[PDB]
Amino acid sequence: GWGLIFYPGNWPIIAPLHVPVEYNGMLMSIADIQGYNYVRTGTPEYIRMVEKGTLRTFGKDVAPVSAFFSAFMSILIYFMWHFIGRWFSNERFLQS
Amino acid sequence: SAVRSHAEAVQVSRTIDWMALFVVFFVIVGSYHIHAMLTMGDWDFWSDWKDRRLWVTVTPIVLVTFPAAVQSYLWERYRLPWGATVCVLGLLLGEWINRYFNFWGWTYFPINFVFPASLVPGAIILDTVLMLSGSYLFTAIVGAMGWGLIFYPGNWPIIAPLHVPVEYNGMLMSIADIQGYNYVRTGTPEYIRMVEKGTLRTFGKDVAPVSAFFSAFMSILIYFMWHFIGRWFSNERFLQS
Amino acid sequence: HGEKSQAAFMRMRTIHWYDLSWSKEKVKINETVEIKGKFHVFEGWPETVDEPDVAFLNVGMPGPVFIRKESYIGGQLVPRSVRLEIGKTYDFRVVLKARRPGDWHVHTMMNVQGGGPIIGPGKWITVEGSMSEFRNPVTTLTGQTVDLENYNEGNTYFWHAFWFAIGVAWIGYWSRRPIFIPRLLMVDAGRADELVSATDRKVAMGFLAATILIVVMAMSSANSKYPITIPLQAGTMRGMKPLELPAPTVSVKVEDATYRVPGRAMRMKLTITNHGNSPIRLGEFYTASVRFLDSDVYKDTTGYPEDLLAEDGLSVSDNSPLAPGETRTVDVTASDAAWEVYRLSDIIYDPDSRFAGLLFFFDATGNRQVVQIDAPLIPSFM
Amino acid sequence: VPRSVRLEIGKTYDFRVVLKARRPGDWHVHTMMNVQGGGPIIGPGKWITVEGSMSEFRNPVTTLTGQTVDLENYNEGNTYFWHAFWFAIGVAWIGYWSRRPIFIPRLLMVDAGRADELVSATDRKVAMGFLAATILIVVMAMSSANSKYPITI
Amino acid sequence: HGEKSQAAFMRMRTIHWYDLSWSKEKVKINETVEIKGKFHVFEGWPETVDEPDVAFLNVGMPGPVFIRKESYIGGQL
Amino acid sequence: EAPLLDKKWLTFALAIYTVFYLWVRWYEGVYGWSAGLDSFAPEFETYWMNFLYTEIVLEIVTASILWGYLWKTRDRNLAALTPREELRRNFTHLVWLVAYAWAIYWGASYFTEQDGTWHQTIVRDTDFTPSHIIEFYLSYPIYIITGFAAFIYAKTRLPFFAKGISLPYLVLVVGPFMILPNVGLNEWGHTFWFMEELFVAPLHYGFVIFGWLALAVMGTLTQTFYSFAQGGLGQSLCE
Ligand SMILES: CCCCCCC/C=C/CCCCCCCC(=O)OC[C@H](COP(=O)(O)OCCN)OC(=O)CCCCCCCCCCCCCCC
Ligand SMILES: CCCCCCC/C=C/CCCCCCCC(=O)OC[C@H](COP(=O)(O)OCCN)OC(=O)CCCCCCCCCCCCCCC
Ligand SMILES: CCCCCCC/C=C/CCCCCCCC(=O)OC[C@H](COP(=O)(O)OCCN)OC(=O)CCCCCCCCCCCCCCC
Ligand SMILES: CCCCCCC/C=C\CCCCCCCC(=O)OC[C@H](COP(=O)(O)OCCN)OC(=O)CCCCCCCCCCCCCCC
Ligand SMILES: CCCCCCC/C=C\CCCCCCCC(=O)OC[C@H](COP(=O)(O)OCCN)OC(=O)CCCCCCCCCCCCCCC
Ligand SMILES: CCCCCCC/C=C\CCCCCCCC(=O)OC[C@H](COP(=O)(O)OCCN)OC(=O)CCCCCCCCCCCCCCC
Ligand SMILES: CCCCCCC/C=C\CCCCCCCC(=O)OC[C@H](COP(=O)(O)OCCN)OC(=O)CCCCCCCCCCCCCCC
Ligand SMILES: CCCCCCC/C=C\CCCCCCCC(=O)OC[C@H](COP(=O)(O)OCCN)OC(=O)CCCCCCCCCCCCCCC
Ligand SMILES: CCCCCCC/C=C\CCCCCCCC(=O)OC[C@H](COP(=O)(O)OCCN)OC(=O)CCCCCCCCCCCCCCC
Ligand SMILES: CCCCCCC/C=C\CCCCCCCC(=O)OC[C@H](COP(=O)(O)OCCN)OC(=O)CCCCCCCCCCCCCCC
Ligand SMILES: CCCCCCC/C=C\CCCCCCCC(=O)OC[C@H](COP(=O)(O)OCCN)OC(=O)CCCCCCCCCCCCCCC
Ligand SMILES: CCCCCCC/C=C\CCCCCCCC(=O)OC[C@H](COP(=O)(O)OCCN)OC(=O)CCCCCCCCCCCCCCC
Ligand SMILES: CCCCCCC/C=C\CCCCCCCC(=O)OC[C@H](COP(=O)(O)OCCN)OC(=O)CCCCCCCCCCCCCCC
Ligand SMILES: [Cu+2]
Ligand SMILES: [Cu+2]
Ligand SMILES: [Cu+2]
Ligand SMILES: [Cu+2]
Ligand SMILES: [Cu+2]
Repeated sequence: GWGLIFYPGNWPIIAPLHVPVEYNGMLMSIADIQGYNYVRTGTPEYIRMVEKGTLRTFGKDVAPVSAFFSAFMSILIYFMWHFIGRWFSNERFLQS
Repeated sequence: SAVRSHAEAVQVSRTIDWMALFVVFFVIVGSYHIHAMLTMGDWDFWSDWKDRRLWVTVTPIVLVTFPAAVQSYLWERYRLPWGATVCVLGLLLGEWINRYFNFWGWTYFPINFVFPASLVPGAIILDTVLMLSGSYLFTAIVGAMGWGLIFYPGNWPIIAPLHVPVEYNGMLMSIADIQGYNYVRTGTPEYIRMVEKGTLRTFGKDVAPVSAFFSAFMSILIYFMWHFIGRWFSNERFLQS
Repeated sequence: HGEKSQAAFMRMRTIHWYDLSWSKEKVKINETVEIKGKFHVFEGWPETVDEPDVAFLNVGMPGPVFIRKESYIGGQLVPRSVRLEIGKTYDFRVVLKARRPGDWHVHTMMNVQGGGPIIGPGKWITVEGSMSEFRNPVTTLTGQTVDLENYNEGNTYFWHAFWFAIGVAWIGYWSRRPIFIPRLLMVDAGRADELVSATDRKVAMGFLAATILIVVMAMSSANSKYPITIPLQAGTMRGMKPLELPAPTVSVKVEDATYRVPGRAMRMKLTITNHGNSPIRLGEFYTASVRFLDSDVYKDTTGYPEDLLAEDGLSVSDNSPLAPGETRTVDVTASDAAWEVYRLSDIIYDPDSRFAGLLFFFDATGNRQVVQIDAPLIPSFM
Repeated sequence: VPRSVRLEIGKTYDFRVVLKARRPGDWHVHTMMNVQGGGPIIGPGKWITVEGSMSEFRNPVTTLTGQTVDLENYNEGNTYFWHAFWFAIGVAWIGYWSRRPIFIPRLLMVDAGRADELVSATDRKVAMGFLAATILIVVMAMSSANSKYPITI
Repeated sequence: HGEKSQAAFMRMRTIHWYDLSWSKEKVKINETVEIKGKFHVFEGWPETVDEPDVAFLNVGMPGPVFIRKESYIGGQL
Repeated sequence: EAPLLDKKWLTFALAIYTVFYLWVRWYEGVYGWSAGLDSFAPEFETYWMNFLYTEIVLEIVTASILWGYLWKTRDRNLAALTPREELRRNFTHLVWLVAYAWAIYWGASYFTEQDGTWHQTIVRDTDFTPSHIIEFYLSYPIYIITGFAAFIYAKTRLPFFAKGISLPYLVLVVGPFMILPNVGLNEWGHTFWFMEELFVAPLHYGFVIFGWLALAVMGTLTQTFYSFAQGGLGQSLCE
């Protein structure tokens, strides 16, 4: 649930930022125009790890596949960090 | 009492033996087959992937995993020395069933192009070494050396007729190479095959022995680790939450 | 099959397959079909696809319904992966041999390492006959002619059955006794040493020695039977000869390119300059395997897959002879159900709304010039 | 060139950059080429003076849907509202349990073996209601956002 | 020494060394010997060898029996 | 005085899986070519998406009904269980384990390599290929249901397994279940990470890892044997 609910929970916030715009002859997003206009001198455009399309990308399945992969890895990480915290909760005393 | 006589107890024990053999065999088939295919199945599917460098190196190292654990359980608890043999037999049975009924029965790939690799001699060597020595360290070292080294000589009688040179359309080709060329794998282009292509540091006819010895050493390491992995997997623990 | 689900811009911006021919539409078993054509590598190669430094020419079909007898790139046989350069055009030829009967959709494809599949136009081919009649004769350098359908099958069966039987015998030797419960109780009780006898040790020694000796003898016999063997032949073949084509005496600039999102068409404003070659006229726009043609200027006679051929899908505001030198700005409209059927309208889901394609110009004498266009594609919603 | 580009070694390129003044003051402005796997390549810097007030800056953008917006304040209120709403929900969830003794008595009760007495049926019903309300609110908010903005890229 | 054991096709398909000259055949200690020639890079470079984007001109000998006073590729040290 | 081992139940456990999966293979052969190749076509819809929906609904209903029935009819008082009835229940649990092993073979071994074959002969177009529909969404849920049912029966009928949650049984039963969520990684592996149809790619190591958990069966087996022997069978057999 934690993996799956992340994107639907944030969609009401980022939805108005994905309205298409014809900016200087090129199709742009409102978030894309925000990144373009407000210059990040230390953060060029090539650094952003965003989807750019693959020849193995299928018919409108990017977000659900990402959500399910995130949920599975969340299961794994929760299982490991439960025991990590169990170790962190030890009440031990040392003599040296 | 549960049983009324000693003969009834013996018969019940024999029935349990058969049923538990079925359960162990087919659970091993499922798990070992999924592990084996998703670790080394591209070399095992096609005859033109059976090279001297990558196939010989990779296959025994990844396939020595389950026999180590199953031996560590069976020999320790029942003195049954057939763990490696049963693992290899189950993997071979599953692979052959898939090749005959799916690779050939569905997509009509010729059987001589899609056949698995022989693995019984290595399992036999491992099992006999474990039974005769009785110690897991000596078994690990010597049996894994034998398991790594015997893989390619055991399979050579099968793949030897497929390496006869042919002058195909002006280019030198192998029979396995022509098999891969003619029978089109739409989802498996030619560049994917991890086969030896020659290096400037490749020496005078030492590819296969070097690959075999490297595979034997890594087989020693993997057997040593998976023995303890199986020892953990054999724990009889109960949880309260 | 498999292209409709690929991103529209990736299909538009990778490889363009132009004039193609199929020798036959219906073939019998063991008969050969030849597919020839040209493919152009787009200059604006997508960044998520690796450059075609390692590329393989492949045939897309649901299996070995055909066997690829040979494949040539630029007149050179290409059984291995090859290296292609961005922005160059190459001839390709593929000769296939019919193996299984039925109707098969056959495509020419370029598999690119670090990129994935690039499928070209697919054609329906009918194979009539029986699969039992298919033969694959190959003559070796040792003077032996073999049939690849059944060659070495019996040897593989024999060896696998032999080793499986040996393993089964090894298991069954121990399986004649109580297996699980009594042995477990004896081991727990400390009587493990009673579960293995001297005869069992001798049997294990014999099994090990026999296995090693049989492996050695089998290797020696195989070496004697086949004293001449070579390793698997692999590698990437460089130095592919590209086409040296006439540069287009025609210059085309894309002012604007738009598509209605509901939409089954695409519209573009183009400025065209004729640099000689007599009065010319646009006859065809090729986008992603889809060819929009202007019936009055050009007609296909190559049996181009009809699902991808729009005989009157090109509407040019003014398609009159463009006198050499004339610079006319025209509004072209490419319309066809293939736009929606081949999911080219799904460019609305693409993280890159830019298109690329080919324009074909014909003069009075019929000479053809190919112009390459690329632009961003703007969706229209109002 | 709103995106990253590919440059060839040994070639010369014209470049043009049009900037719009936003904040007053004296600013040293440089043209630079950020290169992936290389780092920054800064060019000559020039001092430019901007006079006025930052409150006068406007960034109008016209969308393909026929709407003209100002990028300085667009979608600000929606983000504030949603973040405050979810933060308030989390605070309420914590404060429902925070009305009782928190750390020491509960720890002693758990150590004593009376953990089952620390959660009642009403608490279970409240947790079920919280979970159901969270899921339903997320679904309804996604549906409403889709209805409000049916065209997205 | 070390070429006979290298794959024949790798030796055939990498670099070709054409007209070469050695200034002297017998030298004394502290005397200099010049080896000049031309080398051509084969167009069909093998795929298992990386492209010579980073290449070093070296002298093959059983050790510092000589010292490489200088080396020039195209007249440039 | 019913026989200790019910041969009819074991025969049914083998035969139902055998017949159902043979029919599934026949369906794959008949409709995997005419309709399964193209995913954006109506015949593909009516012949595979309907199959997927029906199999998902039936799997959910069957799992719910079977698990609820097994948990509802649990033996409230296991102290009065006679040794003969305990041995009969042990044999029934062994039949359940046989069914679980058969389902595991059908799912993890047969259809997984069939999926490998399918991916090596065609170009992948969707996540819901007929091979994916049969393998990920039919056989895996079936063996998950069988394993959960076997675990519940062992916990609710055998006093040996009723004293707590068996760790080896839990690992053997839940471990392979994690293969089903891991399919998402597989999809994320093929659509974004790896552009090639390579079966040895790391994106499949998840499967592999959870396959290792099936080895827990050995530990479970040991417990089963003790559950068979603590009732007096071991004492009579040792004589
Ligand atoms: C967050 C990283 C965890 C670090 C590992 C956990 C600490 C080590 C545990 C095992 C050995 C010590 C015994 C039990 C622990 C607690 C501990 O150190 O107790 C004192 C013992 C001596 O006590 P004793 O009565 O004689 O018997 C052993 C106690 N179980 O010291 C030792 O055994 C050796 C020194 C302890 C280790 C150093 C302190 C660890 C704290 C982190 C160091 C900083 C690194 C992080 C910075 C980013
Ligand atoms: C195959 C992967 C192995 C997973 C790791 C082994 C399990 C964990 C062991 C240590 C903590 C638990 C105690 C001993 C085990 C067995 C176990 O979980 O016993 C119950 C205990 C409570 O028992 P206790 O009498 O109070 O004392 C502890 C028992 N030694 O639970 C716990 O301690 C916490 C929950 C157990 C962990 C979850 C189940 C693990 C099964 C795998 C989960 C699925 C992941 C794989 C899917 C692909
Ligand atoms: C109760 C039986 C004992 C328990 C073990 C199960 C053994 C059962 C075997 C069934 C044999 C009949 C198969 C023919 C189907 C008979 C069948 O279904 O035929 C139709 C399809 C073909 O349909 P199509 O595709 O539309 O046709 C066009 C292209 N052929 O063929 C097949 O399905 C045949 C190939 C696959 C058959 C499966 C293999 C047999 C299963 C073995 C299971 C492993 C058991 C291990 C035991 C050691
Ligand atoms: C579980 C309780 C039942 C409730 C329903 C469950 C979820 C919904 C539908 C089930 C039917 C399956 C088909 C999906 C609708 C199918 C669906 O709606 O797909 C939408 C898009 C496809 O977009 P498009 O091509 O433009 O559309 C045309 C498709 N021919 O795909 C996706 O979103 C991909 C699916 C999401 C990735 C998850 C795949 C599952 C992986 C297995 C692990 C996860 C499962 C958890 C195990 C416990
Ligand atoms: C798997 C377990 C079954 C229950 C969950 C249902 C499974 C299917 C989808 C949920 C994953 C998140 C949505 C993305 C899917 C994958 C999916 O369907 O993605 C398409 C769009 C995203 O597309 P885009 O290109 O970004 O454009 C925006 C258009 N909305 O999301 C959706 O359509 C959302 C689908 C469902 C949203 C409701 C989420 C509620 C369910 C998850 C919580 C479950 C926790 C249960 C508690 C016990
Ligand atoms: C990403 C993968 C999941 C994360 C891994 C952790 C998940 C759960 C279990 C795995 C390891 C932790 C279990 C605790 C050890 C197991 C544990 O709980 O204690 C072992 C003993 C306890 O100390 P002791 O009393 O002195 O020794 C006598 C036995 N009681 O540790 C030691 O002896 C020293 C080693 C302990 C190191 C554990 C540190 C935990 C890791 C913190 C690092 C951050 C997390 C990294 C993962 C990203
Ligand atoms: C051990 C009991 C004694 C029995 C003999 C042992 C094995 C055979 C010969 C021993 C003599 C050594 C020279 C080999 C014949 C040497 C030999 O036959 O080499 C064949 C090829 C060479 O082919 P070529 O150049 O065309 O031939 C001309 C060579 N000038 O090399 C190889 O196959 C390479 C050797 C195989 C790689 C293993 C090297 C050893 C690494 C050490 C670890 C393994 C040792 C285990 C430690 C316990
Ligand atoms: C190292 C321990 C000593 C005992 C083993 C002998 C060591 C040397 C070689 C064996 C490794 C496999 C063969 C490849 C070598 C390395 C080697 O010699 O490779 C050359 C050819 C392979 O060349 P190719 O290009 O593929 O062409 C085929 C020509 N045969 O193999 C051989 O000549 C085979 C050599 C020996 C085969 C007999 C194997 C039996 C020994 C191994 C089992 C030992 C287990 C003992 C049990 C306790
Ligand atoms: C590739 C490298 C070789 C593989 C590694 C394994 C080889 C042998 C030993 C190394 C680790 C396992 C030894 C057992 C731990 C050591 C072990 O056997 O038990 C430690 C305890 C046992 O549980 P307990 O009774 O509750 O704790 C009190 C102490 N008895 O585990 C724990 O407490 C939890 C952690 C146990 C995790 C071990 C899982 C084994 C790994 C399975 C994964 C698959 C294999 C991965 C390797 C590829
Ligand atoms: C697929 C083909 C299948 C091959 C089947 C091979 C047969 C396998 C096992 C036979 C088990 C007989 C065990 C008898 C002990 C039964 C046994 O132990 O009898 C007491 C004898 C007494 O013999 P003795 O005379 O007093 O002392 C020895 C010298 N006289 O002890 C023993 O130690 C007898 C040892 C005999 C072991 C024979 C096993 C050898 C099997 C090798 C098979 C080769 C593979 C096939 C080659 C093509
Ligand atoms: C930012 C906005 C903040 C939202 C604040 C929401 C309020 C949160 C919690 C209220 C706690 C009341 C607990 C009363 C139990 C107090 C309680 O337990 O009372 C005994 C009742 C007896 O009821 P009964 O009639 O005998 O049996 C049920 C049918 N008649 O038991 C219960 O089980 C009562 C359960 C009531 C639980 C209500 C909690 C629901 C809260 C959902 C909030 C939705 C979020 C906002 C939507 C926009
Ligand atoms: C005709 C073939 C042979 C007979 C068929 C019965 C099975 C074969 C042999 C053993 C019994 C033979 C005599 C039985 C006579 C009568 C009969 O059919 O008995 C079997 C069960 C009764 O189970 P029982 O009370 O434990 O007692 C069995 C011992 N005789 O019948 C039922 O009606 C089923 C019991 C209720 C549980 C239903 C399970 C949930 C069903 C929903 C679907 C589940 C999921 C589906 C998959 C996704
Ligand atoms: C916990 C699970 C970990 C995995 C362990 C099981 C094996 C699984 C995968 C790797 C098997 C090799 C075949 C590739 C399939 C796994 C796979 O798909 O590998 C792809 C690469 C080739 O493509 P690529 O573009 O290079 O992609 C890199 C992704 N790994 O294969 C390779 O093998 C090359 C990658 C480098 C890894 C070399 C193999 C390991 C060499 C030995 C060191 C490791 C320790 C060994 C033990 C001593
Ligand atoms: Cu097709
Ligand atoms: Cu082009
Ligand atoms: Cu020399
Ligand atoms: Cu040269
Ligand atoms: Cu996969």
